[PDB]
Amino acid sequence: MDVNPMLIFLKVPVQNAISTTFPYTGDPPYSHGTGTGYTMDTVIRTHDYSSRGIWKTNSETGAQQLNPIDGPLPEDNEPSGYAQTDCVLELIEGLDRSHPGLFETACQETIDAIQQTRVDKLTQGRQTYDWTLNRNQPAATALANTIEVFRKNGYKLNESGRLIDFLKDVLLSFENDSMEVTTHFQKKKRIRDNHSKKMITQRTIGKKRVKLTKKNYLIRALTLNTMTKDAERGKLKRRAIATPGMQIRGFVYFVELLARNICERLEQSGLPVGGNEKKAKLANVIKKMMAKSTDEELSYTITGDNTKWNENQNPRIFLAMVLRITAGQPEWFRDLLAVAPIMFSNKVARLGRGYMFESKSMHLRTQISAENLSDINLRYFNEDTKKKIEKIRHLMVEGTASLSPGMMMGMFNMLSTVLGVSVLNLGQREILKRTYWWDGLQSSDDFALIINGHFKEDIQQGVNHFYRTCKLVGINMSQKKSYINKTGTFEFTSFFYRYGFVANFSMELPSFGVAGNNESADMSIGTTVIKTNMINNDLGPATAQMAIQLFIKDYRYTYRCHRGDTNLETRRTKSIKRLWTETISKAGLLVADGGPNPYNLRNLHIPEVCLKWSLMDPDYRGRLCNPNNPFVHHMEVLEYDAVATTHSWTPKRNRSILNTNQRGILEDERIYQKCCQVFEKFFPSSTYRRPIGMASMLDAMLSRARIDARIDLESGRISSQDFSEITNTCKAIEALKRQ
Amino acid sequence: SGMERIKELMEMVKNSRMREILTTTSVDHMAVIKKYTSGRQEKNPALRMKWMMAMKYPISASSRIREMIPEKDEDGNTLWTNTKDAGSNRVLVSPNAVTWWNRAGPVSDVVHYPRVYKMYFDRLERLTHGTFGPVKFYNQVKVRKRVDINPGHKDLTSREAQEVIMEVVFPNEVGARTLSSDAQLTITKEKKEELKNCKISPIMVAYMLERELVRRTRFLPIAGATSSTYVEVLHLTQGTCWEQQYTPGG
Amino acid sequence: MENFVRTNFNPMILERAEKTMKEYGENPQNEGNKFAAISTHMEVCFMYSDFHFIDLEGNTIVKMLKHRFEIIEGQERNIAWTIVNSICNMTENSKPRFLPDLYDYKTNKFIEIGVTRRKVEDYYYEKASKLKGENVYIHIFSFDGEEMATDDEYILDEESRARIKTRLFVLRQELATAGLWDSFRQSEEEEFSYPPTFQRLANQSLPPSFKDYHQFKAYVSSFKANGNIEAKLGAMSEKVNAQIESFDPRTIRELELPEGKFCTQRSKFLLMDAMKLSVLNPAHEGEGIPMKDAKACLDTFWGWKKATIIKKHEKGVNTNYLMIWEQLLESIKEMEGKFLNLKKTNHLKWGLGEGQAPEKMDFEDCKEVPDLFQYKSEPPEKRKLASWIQSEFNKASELTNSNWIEFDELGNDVAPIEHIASRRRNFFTAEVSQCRASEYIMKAVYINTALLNSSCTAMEEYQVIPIITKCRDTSGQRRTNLYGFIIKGRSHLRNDTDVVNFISLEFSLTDPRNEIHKWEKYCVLEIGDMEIRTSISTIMKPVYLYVRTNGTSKIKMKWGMEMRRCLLQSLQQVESMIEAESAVKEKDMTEPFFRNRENDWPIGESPQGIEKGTIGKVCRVLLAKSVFNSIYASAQLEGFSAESRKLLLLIQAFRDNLDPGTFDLKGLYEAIEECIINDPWVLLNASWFNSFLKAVQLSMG
RNA sequence: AGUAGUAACAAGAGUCUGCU
Repeated sequence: MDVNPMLIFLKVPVQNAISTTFPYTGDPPYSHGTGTGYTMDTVIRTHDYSSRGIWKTNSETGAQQLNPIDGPLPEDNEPSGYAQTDCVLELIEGLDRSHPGLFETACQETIDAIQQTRVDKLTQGRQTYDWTLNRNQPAATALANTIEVFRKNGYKLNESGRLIDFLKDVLLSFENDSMEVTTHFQKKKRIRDNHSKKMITQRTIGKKRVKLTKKNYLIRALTLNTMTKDAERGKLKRRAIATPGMQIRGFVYFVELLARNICERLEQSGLPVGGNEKKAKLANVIKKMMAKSTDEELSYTITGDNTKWNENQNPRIFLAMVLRITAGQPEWFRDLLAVAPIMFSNKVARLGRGYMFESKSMHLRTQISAENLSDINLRYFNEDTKKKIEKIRHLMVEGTASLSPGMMMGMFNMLSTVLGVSVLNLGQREILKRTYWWDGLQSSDDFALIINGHFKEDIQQGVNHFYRTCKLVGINMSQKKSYINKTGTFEFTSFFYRYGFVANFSMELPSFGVAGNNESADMSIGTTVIKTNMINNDLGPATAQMAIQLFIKDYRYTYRCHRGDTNLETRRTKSIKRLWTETISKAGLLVADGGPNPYNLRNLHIPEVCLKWSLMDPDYRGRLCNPNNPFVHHMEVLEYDAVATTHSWTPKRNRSILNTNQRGILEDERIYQKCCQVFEKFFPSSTYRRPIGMASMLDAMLSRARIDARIDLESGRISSQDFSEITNTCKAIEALKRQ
Repeated sequence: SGMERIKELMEMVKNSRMREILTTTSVDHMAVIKKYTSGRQEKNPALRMKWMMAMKYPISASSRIREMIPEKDEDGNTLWTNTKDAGSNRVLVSPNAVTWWNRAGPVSDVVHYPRVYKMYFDRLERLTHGTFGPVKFYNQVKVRKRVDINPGHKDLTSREAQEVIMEVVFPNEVGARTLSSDAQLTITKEKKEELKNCKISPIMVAYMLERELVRRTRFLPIAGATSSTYVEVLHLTQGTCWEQQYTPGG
Repeated sequence: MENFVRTNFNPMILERAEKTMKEYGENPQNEGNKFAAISTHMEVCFMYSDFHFIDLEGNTIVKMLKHRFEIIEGQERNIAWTIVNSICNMTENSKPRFLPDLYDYKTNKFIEIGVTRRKVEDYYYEKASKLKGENVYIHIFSFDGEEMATDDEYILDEESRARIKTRLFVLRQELATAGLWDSFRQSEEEEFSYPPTFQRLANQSLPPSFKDYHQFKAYVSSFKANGNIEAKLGAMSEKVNAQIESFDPRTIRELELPEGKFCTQRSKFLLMDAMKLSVLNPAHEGEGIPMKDAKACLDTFWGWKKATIIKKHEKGVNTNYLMIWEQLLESIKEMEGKFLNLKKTNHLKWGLGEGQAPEKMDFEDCKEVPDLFQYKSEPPEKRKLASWIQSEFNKASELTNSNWIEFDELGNDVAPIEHIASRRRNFFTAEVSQCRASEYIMKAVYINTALLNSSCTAMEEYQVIPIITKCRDTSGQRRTNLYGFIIKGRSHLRNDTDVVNFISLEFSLTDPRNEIHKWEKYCVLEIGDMEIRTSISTIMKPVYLYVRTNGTSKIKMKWGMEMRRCLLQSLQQVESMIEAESAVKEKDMTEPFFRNRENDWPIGESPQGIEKGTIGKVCRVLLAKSVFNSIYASAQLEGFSAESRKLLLLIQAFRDNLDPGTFDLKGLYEAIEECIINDPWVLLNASWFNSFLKAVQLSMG
């Protein structure tokens, strides 16, 4: 009797037990080493799906650029990047005719939000390729480096503090024939280690002012940094994602804001929606495509993926789309929204970290970078990398490959959704006036397509019309991973619809473990995570109860805070048992103090200190909620009384790098922190609400200090000697400011 | 009272880099350099807490904890040690010190702890005195609506209770905004009359008045009651194929 | 104009004017009238404010005192409003609607100073109608000399007023000698352009028939569709089509499983061939410490022999493994304390791989090495399916005598849905706790937790990690089981994929010579003899020790510590079955789902056909499937599941009479069979899909 | 050797260990 779980599908339907087809309990696949190979794979695939385009040499970067659009039509079912401009413009014009006032209201809201957007909006989101350091930094760090390099040169429009003046400075900085940057350099010494007694190389990373050229600065400003996407499910082989820079991020924000304004008013778009909103949209399109009139109206549904979605959409098609949507609009708005497709059409790809090479006689290994991969013989590579470098050698410009056609993963998701929705919108009944008509739903690349007709030959004609119209605009439907059946069961972005019943499996189920901040924060975050997965992601009640039990078990293990009546004897169990013995009401001790678990399904929305407050001892609640506690940081007025518990402590932080001295580059973060602390000394509401002002920090602080001295003098709360001391200190600070 | 902070600013202006950063960066640019983080990040903070709690001193505390708790416990546990030649305002602390403080620390008064978190105690009062009904299993069709996750105050919208709060606790930094409602001055007078004998930071009573007065709306999938006292128990009252009939206390 | 202002005034007035013009969005190089007007307003306000003091008594002295006027003009609007709010909160006066220029502490008055080019009276009436409704004092100057304040009342001395009048008249006369006074009285949107570098970038990002960005932009804006889509569809080849091939599972083939050598065991511990030395109610004065419980479980086994290599690891040095076991047993014999760190001998250095990495240098020193070849990147060698993994999954779905999961307590159940969820959860936990998969969860959690703690505290130590689990009997007696030992290597883990090498030494009663392809990476010794008491007879069976070099990552240990999400996922599957039932039957269908004491669910395939089982067998099989997904996690399994989900949904679309169809079925089969290379669990899943396909084919004739 | 899989780790830039 050999056991087979798939025979469970003999009794229950597949959509009722589809969760067995998601092996999401083990570790997802990770990439080891560099991502140069996946980058060169993407470059070669993008230039091979477009190879019948026109080759030009960029007058500004010197990079070879391939232009596939308005080229020869495809002759086979391979992925092709020959999108037609007139067909794209016809589809956008038909989308405008179908939705009157959509483009006008979306462009109006985009103009309303351009003039009311700070530079701080670029401090939010994912990490950014810092062109100063040739690495990836966080968003605020790379933005501060960009603003510092701009204002050390003659570009200070960003002192206005709004995004469009920063973008004006970005476009103005391309004229600088010698940009002055502050790059991290490295000194190397050889030191014997005192523990292992081995000769290591101590690296001291400092700073150094370098002078880029116009060409080098433009190559760095057009660079997308590529790296391998790790921890991705559902795939056998890895792929490369890319991060943009700082010169392109605000323009991409404005274009994606426009396209987000478009896609919210479209019924056939699955972006930007949530967990149950997508289910309601699936039910809406199945409802609207099941209005039978005659005796037999056939209705079929394609569950469709697209093959090589980002490799085939050109930025010039996005330029034509963003110039057609912004029609009848001011020219500053059209140019500002058109900058980002121009930057993506002239873009370049940083090829990762290089490759590891190995000498088997000297028994050494060396990581040689992607810039060093040009002046090295082809005999030292393996076969795949030699083929890659032979195919990519004509595209290299100063360590980077020119990726002029195609996009990268996750740059314009909503604009590509707009193009797919325009293809879906072509197939209405009295627009086509045909024997078939299609509706459906469009994500970034996934789609569901309902085609109604009178005969199955009309269904086939509609599938062929949709497929060839997609091939006209550079969209390639995956024939291997799409299928078609009658309407009633389908799949859209791991949502499985069967006769009304929708199964959501778009999100991986979390571990429901400890978050890792402190004790009270992890308790609150864990109960909130269980509650939000119950509300949004269809988590069943018994699974949520077992999730509470697994979270309490992992929480009690991690912080070593098992109950007082337990037989486990950890490092903290003696003090916890001493607290357990002298406590009268044991139900009021927190879980971090050895108390019982109060939580269930009904009180997940209530914090633990509030939940056990009536059960606490008076002495225990006085000690736990003592406002003079030494674990939480106190801010001065003497300091204020704390209103947090003693379990909101701070873990010991460690950001050290092996054999790396980086105190020469870590000083500026501490200086920025001290400046923000003394500004919050002078202004009590700089951390409750963000302060505004084009004046300097020192000017604002001195202007506050003089007027507070004068008000305290005129109210009698200060003497004239302290007033004169404050005013003489402000005069001395102003004299050192001007000198 | 105004002299030590300006002498600290003078000692910062005597440093050249701090003077250049204070003179060049503006008040609108210090929201960008407030998050300037430079260093090697961590990718698994959960695993970091796992292997860091197994060490003896994972907690980082101040120097005042050298004089508030002893060095050794009653059982022989070292509650705190020093750092490697760092006599700063920061030492390392075992969670045995936290359990020590919770079992044998100084008892105080906690009378302001319910009134800061009065919203959560109100939620607990509605849940403790609520009455449940029979569960009904059917096909639950939840519609995404903009609902009120925080009801706020009457006669105050979301852009006006914030101005009341900016008047009450940070009055010299309101800017050009004035009180344009008759209820605003009464609420402002009452909140300033309450918050006078309080040694709690103004940010904490600002967030207290924010969760008392500022209304918050959110798109949520609801099939049933869309009131504010039903949005908070959405996890308890409905699911994919059932419906828990509930009546909150009040 | 511009040059007269810099040749004329003080640098303070110019600095204030440049700050105001940079704030408001102007520049001195573009406007000459507005720059000189802002400088004139600032100069009049500064001459109004300066040389006015209030002494310690209160009288205005004009020359250690304080000033009389607080300047609000020229300060930035946030700074000026901060000053205004601080003054208005010091006194009782309400705030003005707009920003004033000065504040007089003596009269306590907001002074507004407006200097025009026209007559004093008209500009005064304009500013009086504008600043109306508040007690803001006004004071209007001009270049003619006349003034008109609020109701012709003046708080300032006549000498300072005459001095400012003389300064303004001298300024008018200097502009008259400069000839710029004529265009001064007559002086009373968004832009985003392309610089030439970005213009030449924009002229190269077009469709190829265009050469200018504005030409293409005018083409896009003046575009009208005239059937271009149909004209391109008629001109495209007919070979670009999506032909719908009809899908029928009776006509499709099975998955092409690979060939070659048999798939070997690659789990980090022994699953069904692991025996345990157990102690019942341990009170050996360590009681929880892993090495103390390891010695307490090692003391319950007499019958150690001289160890001998009985099955060799074919690619290694088996004498090193023999010496590793001898050194480990001798160091356990002589250990002191709570932790055991082995002396780094040469056989332990071979078995843990110390010295096998080449010394990583930087490229700038190693440019002159001739034989510097790239790291080779070969695909995995394919392997054939063997019966041992099916036997392992058969054993993992069975019941034990021990209770292997201890859940923490909840709050009390008050809501009726909490009672329903507790009934469902207790049914699943009663059916699933005594399973072998729960024992594997316990083993993986303990091994990965202990390996992570030892890897992140003792990085330069060869630390002995005993494989310990704990359980409860049917009577609630605690039992502590020992399965073997893990000797940890050097773990300086920086990446998430950096490997710490370890050595596993696991006790067993299973002879490795019966299935020798399974134990490829192992070197099995014969360490003892055990008097095994069967039901009637008592046999003397040899106790083997499986010794191998393995390795793990920080990501793998992190996911092994989180192994109770297998119990979460299996309960989620069973609960989604119950929820999809109750969404149609409209009642709590939990009780007619677990109290089915008949066999209703097909879960097996005997030679007599397809076998059915109860719901508890199904929940144990779903738990075992999640556990084996966690143990043998790979990219092959991920790709295979994601690709064969489509074929499962196609078979379901056929069974629902929904007329399924495909576009490239051979490509789907190639995408499925590309992810089946050498992992035993993905090979068993491929065989499982083939068995399910044959079952659903024979179900429909 | 082993982990592993399209390229890497197998060290020298990324005083601690107790889950019934």
